[PDB]
Amino acid sequence: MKTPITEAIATADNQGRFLSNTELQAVNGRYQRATASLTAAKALTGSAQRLITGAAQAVYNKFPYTTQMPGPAYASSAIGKAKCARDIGYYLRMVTYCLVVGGTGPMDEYLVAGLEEINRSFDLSPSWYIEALQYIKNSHGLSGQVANEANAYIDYAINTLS
Amino acid sequence: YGFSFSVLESQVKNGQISIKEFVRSLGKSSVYQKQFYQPYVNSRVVELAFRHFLGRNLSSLAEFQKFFAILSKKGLTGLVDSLINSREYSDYFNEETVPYIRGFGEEPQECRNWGTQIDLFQYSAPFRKVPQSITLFSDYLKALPDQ
Amino acid sequence: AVKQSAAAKDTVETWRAAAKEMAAMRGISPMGEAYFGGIAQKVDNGALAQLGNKASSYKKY
Amino acid sequence: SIPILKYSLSTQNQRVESFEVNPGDEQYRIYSTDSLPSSSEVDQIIWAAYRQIFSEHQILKSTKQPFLESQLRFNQISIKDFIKGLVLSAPFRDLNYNVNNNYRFVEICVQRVLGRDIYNEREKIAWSIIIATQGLEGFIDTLLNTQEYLSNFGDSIVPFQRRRIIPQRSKGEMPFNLKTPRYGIEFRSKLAATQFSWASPIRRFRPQEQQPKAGDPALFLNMVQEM
Amino acid sequence: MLDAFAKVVAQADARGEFLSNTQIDALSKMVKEGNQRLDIVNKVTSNASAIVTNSARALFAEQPQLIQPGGNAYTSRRMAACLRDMEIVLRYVSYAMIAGDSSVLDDRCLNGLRETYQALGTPGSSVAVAIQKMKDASVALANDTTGTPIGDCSSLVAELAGYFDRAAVSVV
Amino acid sequence: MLDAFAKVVAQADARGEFLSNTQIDALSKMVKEGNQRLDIVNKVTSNASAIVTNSARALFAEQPQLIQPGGNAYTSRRMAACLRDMEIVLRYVSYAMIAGDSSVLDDRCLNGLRETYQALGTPGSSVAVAIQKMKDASVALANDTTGTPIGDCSSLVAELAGYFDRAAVSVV
Amino acid sequence: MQDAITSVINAADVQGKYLDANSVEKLRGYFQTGELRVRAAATIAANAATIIKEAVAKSLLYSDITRPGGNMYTTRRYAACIRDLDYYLRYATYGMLAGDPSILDERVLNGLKETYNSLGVPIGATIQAIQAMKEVTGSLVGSDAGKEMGLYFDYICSGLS
Amino acid sequence: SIVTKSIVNADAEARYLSPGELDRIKSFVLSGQRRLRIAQTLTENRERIVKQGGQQLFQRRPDVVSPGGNAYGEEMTATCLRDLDYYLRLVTYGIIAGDVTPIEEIGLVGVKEMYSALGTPISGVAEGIRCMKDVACSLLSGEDAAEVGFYFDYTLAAMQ
Amino acid sequence: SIVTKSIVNADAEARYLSPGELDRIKSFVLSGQRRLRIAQTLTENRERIVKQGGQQLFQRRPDVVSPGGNAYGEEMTATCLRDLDYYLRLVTYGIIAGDVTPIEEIGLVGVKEMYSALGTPISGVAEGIRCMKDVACSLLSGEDAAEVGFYFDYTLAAMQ
Ligand SMILES: *CC[C@H]1/C(=C/c2[nH]c(/C=C3N=C(/C=C4\NC(=O)C(CC)=C4C)C(C)=C\3CCC(=O)O)c(CCC(=O)O)c2C)NC(=O)[C@@H]1C
Ligand SMILES: *CC[C@H]1/C(=C/c2[nH]c(/C=C3N=C(/C=C4\NC(=O)C(CC)=C4C)C(C)=C\3CCC(=O)O)c(CCC(=O)O)c2C)NC(=O)[C@@H]1C
Ligand SMILES: *CC[C@H]1/C(=C/c2[nH]c(/C=C3N=C(/C=C4\NC(=O)C(CC)=C4C)C(C)=C\3CCC(=O)O)c(CCC(=O)O)c2C)NC(=O)[C@@H]1C
Ligand SMILES: *[C@H](C)[C@H]1/C(=C/c2[nH]c(/C=C3N=C(/C=C4\NC(=O)C(CC)=C4C)C(C)=C\3CCC(=O)O)c(CCC(=O)O)c2C)NC(=O)[C@@H]1C
Ligand SMILES: C=CC1=C(C)[C@@H](Cc2[nH]c(/C=C3N=C(/C=C4\NC(=O)[C@H](C)[C@H]4CC)C(C)=C\3CCC(=O)O)c(CCC(=O)O)c2C)NC1=O
Ligand SMILES: C=CC1=C(C)[C@@H](Cc2[nH]c(/C=C3N=C(/C=C4\NC(=O)[C@H](C)[C@H]4CC)C(C)=C\3CCC(=O)O)c(CCC(=O)O)c2C)NC1=O
Ligand SMILES: CCC1=C(C)/C(=C/C2=NC(=C\c3[nH]c(/C=C4\NC(=O)[C@H](C)[C@H]4CC)c(C)c3CCC(=O)O)/C(CCC(=O)O)=C2C)NC1=O
Ligand SMILES: CCC1=C(C)/C(=C/C2=NC(=C\c3[nH]c(/C=C4\NC(=O)[C@H](C)[C@H]4CC)c(C)c3CCC(=O)O)/C(CCC(=O)O)=C2C)NC1=O
Ligand SMILES: CCC1=C(C)/C(=C/C2=NC(=C\c3[nH]c(/C=C4\NC(=O)[C@H](C)[C@H]4CC)c(C)c3CCC(=O)O)/C(CCC(=O)O)=C2C)NC1=O
Ligand SMILES: CCC1=C(C)/C(=C/C2=NC(=C\c3[nH]c(/C=C4\NC(=O)[C@H](C)[C@H]4CC)c(C)c3CCC(=O)O)/C(CCC(=O)O)=C2C)NC1=O
Repeated sequence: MKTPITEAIATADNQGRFLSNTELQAVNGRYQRATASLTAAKALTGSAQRLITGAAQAVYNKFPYTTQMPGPAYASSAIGKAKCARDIGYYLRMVTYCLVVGGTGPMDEYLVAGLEEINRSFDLSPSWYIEALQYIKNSHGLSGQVANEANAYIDYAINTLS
Repeated sequence: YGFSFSVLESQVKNGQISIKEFVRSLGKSSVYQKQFYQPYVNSRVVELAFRHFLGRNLSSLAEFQKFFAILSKKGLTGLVDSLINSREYSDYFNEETVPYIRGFGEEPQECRNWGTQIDLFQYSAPFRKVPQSITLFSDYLKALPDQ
Repeated sequence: AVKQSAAAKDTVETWRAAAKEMAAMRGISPMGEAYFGGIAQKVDNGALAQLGNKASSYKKY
Repeated sequence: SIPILKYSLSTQNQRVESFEVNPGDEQYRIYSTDSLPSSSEVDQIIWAAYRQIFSEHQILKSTKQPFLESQLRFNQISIKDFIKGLVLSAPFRDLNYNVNNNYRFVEICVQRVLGRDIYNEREKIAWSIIIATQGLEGFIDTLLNTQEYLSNFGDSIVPFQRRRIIPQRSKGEMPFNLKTPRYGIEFRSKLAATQFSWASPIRRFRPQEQQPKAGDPALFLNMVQEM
Repeated sequence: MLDAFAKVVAQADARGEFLSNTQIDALSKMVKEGNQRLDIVNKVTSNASAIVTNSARALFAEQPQLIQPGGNAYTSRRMAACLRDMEIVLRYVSYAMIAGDSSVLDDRCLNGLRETYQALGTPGSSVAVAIQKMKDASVALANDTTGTPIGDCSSLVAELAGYFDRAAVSVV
Repeated sequence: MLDAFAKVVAQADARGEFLSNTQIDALSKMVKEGNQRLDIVNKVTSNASAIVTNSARALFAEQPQLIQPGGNAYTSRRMAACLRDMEIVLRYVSYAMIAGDSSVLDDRCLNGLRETYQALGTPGSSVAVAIQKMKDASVALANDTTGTPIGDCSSLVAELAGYFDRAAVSVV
Repeated sequence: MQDAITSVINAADVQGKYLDANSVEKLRGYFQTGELRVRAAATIAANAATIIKEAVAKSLLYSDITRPGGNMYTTRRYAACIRDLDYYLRYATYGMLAGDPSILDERVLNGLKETYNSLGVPIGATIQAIQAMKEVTGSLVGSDAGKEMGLYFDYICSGLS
Repeated sequence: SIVTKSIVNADAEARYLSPGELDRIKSFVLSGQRRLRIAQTLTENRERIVKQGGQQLFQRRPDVVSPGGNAYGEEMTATCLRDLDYYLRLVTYGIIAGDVTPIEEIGLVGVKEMYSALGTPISGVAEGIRCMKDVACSLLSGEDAAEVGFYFDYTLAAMQ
Repeated sequence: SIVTKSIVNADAEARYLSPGELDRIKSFVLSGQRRLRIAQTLTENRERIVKQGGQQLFQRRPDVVSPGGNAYGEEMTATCLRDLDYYLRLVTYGIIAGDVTPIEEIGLVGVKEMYSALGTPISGVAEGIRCMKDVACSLLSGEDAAEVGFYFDYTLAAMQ
């Protein structure tokens, strides 16, 4: 995963050099912004079941065909609505994994790479998940730079789908 | 084999019954008779009883016929109760001492069942399905056999 | 016996300061995770069973 | 300044010649930029470069290199500069370089780049200090300036597995993507606590008394169907 | 690589005799069936991406632990690799259908596929489940009598079924 | 490559949950010792070539049969290789000290290293004592208090010790 | 049931003579290895279950004696094996301490091959289990101690043959 | 079976069989038509009873199949289901014998010594048989499910 | 202890103690000074020997602490370490008694019945004691580590 630590290590064995002070400052700036990051990942984990079931309902209010179309790709079954709710469980879990390590490493490894090939093979529209993520982005209730860190990894998940 | 007599280890560890009681109930158990009673003959069952509940082989011929007729008429529950209720059990083991095998260097042995008793005090004992002692004590009197 | 009550009679009390912070790793917010290599093995997420207690744990009083 | 460890060669198929004038069917398709391709036929080279240097898996949308693709189409860089951009690509680091050591990564960058097998195990020892001293970007240009790369690929050919099959035959050797996967048995077995903990699902239930024993004629029914 | 005619030529090339006049009648029976062969292949190559995703979806309901967190085909990096892995098997099965003999199936696909699932840790019994999911979709689409004359094609769908359960026993 | 933060995340995603509440407090414990984690590495790279040449001379105060004619580290290509391998091992343990766990140490350096030296003929345990001549040249160099103020930091130098003897048993 | 000292005393007594230089010469040879045998018998007592688990899995775990019809099929029959292999690893430990294999044929070997033929126990698979059990025992106690413990295993295998 | 141990019971007691013993050998052989139907149901449902048996076993005990579990990998998981095919077979014997005597001396006597000596969690294999029981009793009516389930739980009892 | 069972051995045999028995009671009491030092090391290292003992136990057996494991949550994990404090205590008794007789009738006799009846994986608690053994023998010299480790592996043997 690409953290700010593991990219400072990565430029060192690029050249095969030792760890100088052109990489200690990269880890130093990570430790500054990790105190406004783990206060954000704590609050998203604490209100996770409020955010997930509120974001499934924001998709169903905007796209009411998905609750009533027959077929396997839609959440009109009992098992269609469970597969929808664990998908927004997966999108919130990779945001709090990315806030902990301080970079887009976990959602590059687990969400982003290979996403187009499974949304095309299983007929999942990528505008469903932007509406599930736009509900989270202005109703987590955070305030300040703790809000400014959650609105950079939710917005990174949107720009992959957008 | 993970066998268990929890009731008997109960009533003996508390002292509610003797070792002799625990030994007699072991003899009338069904895990015993499936082991040393079903696969054998009443002839061979009598000798295998003596190795277990008396720690010695049969001694004479009349000691066979007294204990074969008992097993002949009352089965396993009549035979083991007739060994545990004898005097020879009580003289060696009364109520507290588990029966041992009265080996060669234990006791003044007798010349008459020398070979057989040394055979009986071996692990190979439970596979001589033919009775070793009732034939040997009877050929002592009859003439030489044909072989 | 009343001078030794409630602290030294509880043998599980001495490790509550550590087994309470050893067990604060990878919390699960919805229902479903601890998938453990791809099986279900879910959660209870209540107030009781997040402490691991059962019906035999309040009935012990 | 520390030359390489002088290893030894072995017996292989690529260091002899074939006597194959007009080669028939198992030719491995020289995609090249001297045949002057059209814009739909530059695209059949870029897929062959992605299939050679990655596997057939990592030709995903995130693993494509859309700025390196455009500089090939403008004839700014060559094929030899395009293969060098693919090993130094950030998808090739986190998928094929973080999950094996330096002695297995040399087995990847000689099977895929040079198109030959490794000679013996000393060559993996003799090459793995180049990655740990001056880096992966110092490892590829000393592997792309070898005479084995220039004398049959040059500056315009996407590489390929040279002489995989014997011309009268039909079996041959194993393809190199099916020879060396993304990770091996030695990286998978050590991580069975954090990662790679899967436990295996149930097989189809075969009863035990239907299995063949020595001297059963059911152990020769696959021989009889190859008659 | 051989076709069906190449295995009769290269067999008697090792014996070294001319091809007999009763062997020409077996090769001429093949070219009478040569155009019923070409719409078994056209039926399965046209519904190719729906044989794959309807068989994966049937697999992941029977064995749900392959896609659950901590499973083998869990993430979006590896769902795509599992979906690719049945596209490659369906590719080489249709290659060995148009050639008549399986000499390209077990050469570029099955040549060591079992030994790289032990190295990757992929359950090889589950890949042989999802191949028999694809066999049941492909022989039902080769019985489709639309846009084609009616006739008996039972001996050629039984050959397409032979290359499906050859690639299933070569991964377990 | 995983640092100390990614090893918590990769164990929780395999199970599939988010981070706990004590869950960062122990990671928030790591960042208030962040300057103390960093300036240890500001010693051990800024005196790094001193640690090589002091230990490499003092190894042949202990085992001078390596520099013997016929010995392993005899020749000038092989003396340049023995200072090479002790420079690499010191480089990776500085990478693990800025990470927080040894995952970059045993994926780059120590994985498959015993089987190199046995195929090379290099004595296995005789390079492990060269690593232990670099630890006491560095953990005494970490306890030196030039420029920095005074606080109890024996917990971090045990981990700096803890990489040097994890690496020592991987070459024996 | 004689150890090395008992056998030395018996042979020196059976001729009615004292313990001369040759009799004490072997006794000194036994006391020199007295330190090795206890540590050999020490680790074998610790890893008794582990050694037997290693031998059966390495010799006869998956062979068709393990499958139905084989000589080891039922759970009573399988459980008799590890009970049976425990004696071989145990009595061999006694011979290793006593330095004399007299206890083996006294308490193990006599009526043994005649018993397995009665039950129909395969003597061939039995010896290979003991051979594999001898192989793992050389792992624990070392080379020379394995040479000592191994010297009584094949004594069982020889007589049991 | 009920016939062989009703004999060896009266055998040991030096007597013949009572009406209590002979009105049940009689009652068992008239029951024999219904027993073969029940065993015939489990005979060619072993594909679904075993494979769904190991279904719930891994969902309830992922440790045994996870890396480090005893049944880890393609190999052990196949043998992981092999034992369930064994115990499902012995239950078919017990149903036809009208007793756990076939299950007793096969797969039950000394079973803890085997599985302890194989490193297998004996509690885990007990969980496997319980998962097979719910699949088996789901294949039969209520009158039969009181029998087919009845032999499984005896195997559950002796296996712990 | 060695004193009490060397007595009850010679007690049953109707005899006194041989030189083989009395030269070892003698040899054991001169060993008593060194035994108390060894037990004194483990006595006030229980904070590290137990807490690092459960360290490797969870890293090697995450199932038992994961949701569904027997030691799941703040509660069971505390008791999860409580048993290790028990068994670490009994090893201190065995070292001073010179035998596993204290460990035998406490924590070993019928231990499989308890842990099977508690739902705890008995193999899991065996893994816990092995993790404590590496921590314990790392605290002592080679001459001592052949003893302190020696009593753990006996507990490992009887616990499976
Ligand atoms: C509420 C969302 C809408 C919706 C969802 C829906 N999704 C699926 C199926 C899948 N989704 C994924 C996606 C991921 N898997 C991952 O591991 C990750 C990274 C952590 C992602 C993003 C995959 C692989 C599938 C297929 C397998 C599966 O989980 O079953 C389905 C089922 C469709 C099918 O054909 O099986 C639904 C219904 N659908 C809606 O209607 C909601 C609007
Ligand atoms: C009278 C000769 C006998 C014979 C020869 C024969 N050999 C081959 C094939 C190969 N030989 C090699 C060996 C080398 N190749 C090299 O480049 C080097 C230098 C390092 C060596 C030592 C190799 C690699 C092959 C296979 C590739 C090739 O075709 O060159 C063959 C060909 C087999 C075929 O059917 O194609 C023959 C016939 N065989 C005999 O019967 C004679 C006794
Ligand atoms: C639903 C499928 C099951 C599954 C599949 C799975 N497979 C892989 C990876 C590979 N498969 C191959 C095999 C081939 N590759 C080829 O190019 C060819 C033709 C020449 C064959 C026969 C190889 C080489 C790989 C490695 C990468 C690749 O090329 O695809 C993976 C990904 C491994 C990873 O961890 O990244 C998956 C997930 N796994 C399952 O769970 C299903 C049972
Ligand atoms: C020196 C104090 C000791 C010693 C060193 C020695 N090493 C080599 C050769 C090699 N060492 C490696 C090791 C690595 N390569 C890596 O990339 C990494 C990081 C992943 C490590 C740890 C390798 C691959 C070689 C062989 C290639 C080479 O020549 O460097 C030698 C030379 C052997 C030769 O014959 O050239 C020497 C002398 N040997 C000693 O005696 C000291 C104990
Ligand atoms: C390149 C494209 C290409 C094709 C798609 C085929 C298409 C095709 N098939 C047939 C001809 C035929 N096609 C079929 C096929 C079928 N009947 C069935 O019931 C099955 C559903 C199905 C195949 C499985 C049969 C049976 C005949 C021959 C008619 C007969 O002999 O009864 C013919 C007529 C040939 C002739 O008149 O001699 C053609 C053009 N050939 C091609 O060259
Ligand atoms: C470029 C890398 C880099 C660093 C190393 C630190 C350097 C540094 N360290 C400290 C601050 C400190 N640094 C140390 C560390 C030590 N003190 C000792 O006596 C030991 C020798 C050593 C640890 C082994 C301690 C203990 C403090 C806190 C001072 C205190 O305890 O009051 C401070 C003051 C503000 C702060 O706490 O961050 C700074 C700038 N910052 C950086 O940007
Ligand atoms: C079939 C009728 C019957 C019963 C009931 C019976 C009981 C019985 N219970 C015993 C012991 C025991 N019983 C207990 C029981 C308990 N401890 C508690 O705190 C609880 C209140 C209780 C469990 C419910 C304990 C701990 C012992 C061991 C006592 C000791 O070692 O001193 C013993 C001593 C021997 C032994 O267990 O082996 C007997 C004989 N015997 C019988 O024949
Ligand atoms: C101390 C000297 C000594 C020995 C060795 C000994 C052996 C002995 N082994 C026996 C059985 C057995 N032994 C085995 C052993 C095996 N099956 C195999 O396939 C393997 C080759 C082998 C394990 C290595 C089996 C399966 C039985 C049970 C036979 C039956 O139930 O018919 C029996 C029958 C009674 C019983 O086990 O309770 C005895 C007496 N007795 C002794 O006094
Ligand atoms: C008819 C009565 C009967 C039984 C039950 C039996 C069991 C038996 N189970 C075995 C192995 C095995 N059994 C398992 C079982 C399991 N792993 C798990 O995680 C689960 C908890 C459990 C299955 C539900 C495993 C993993 C092995 C292989 C162990 C190894 O390879 O070391 C073996 C050795 C290999 C073989 O010969 O098959 C036997 C003999 N034999 C019998 O005659
Ligand atoms: C001195 C010998 C001795 C032992 C060993 C002992 C054990 C013992 N363990 C218990 C519980 C327990 N033990 C565990 C243990 C574990 N969970 C895991 O995952 C691990 C594998 C394992 C520990 C390493 C758990 C979770 C409980 C609580 C079970 C429940 O609440 O249902 C209990 C019931 C509660 C109590 O009174 O403490 C006893 C009596 N008692 C003794 O006298």
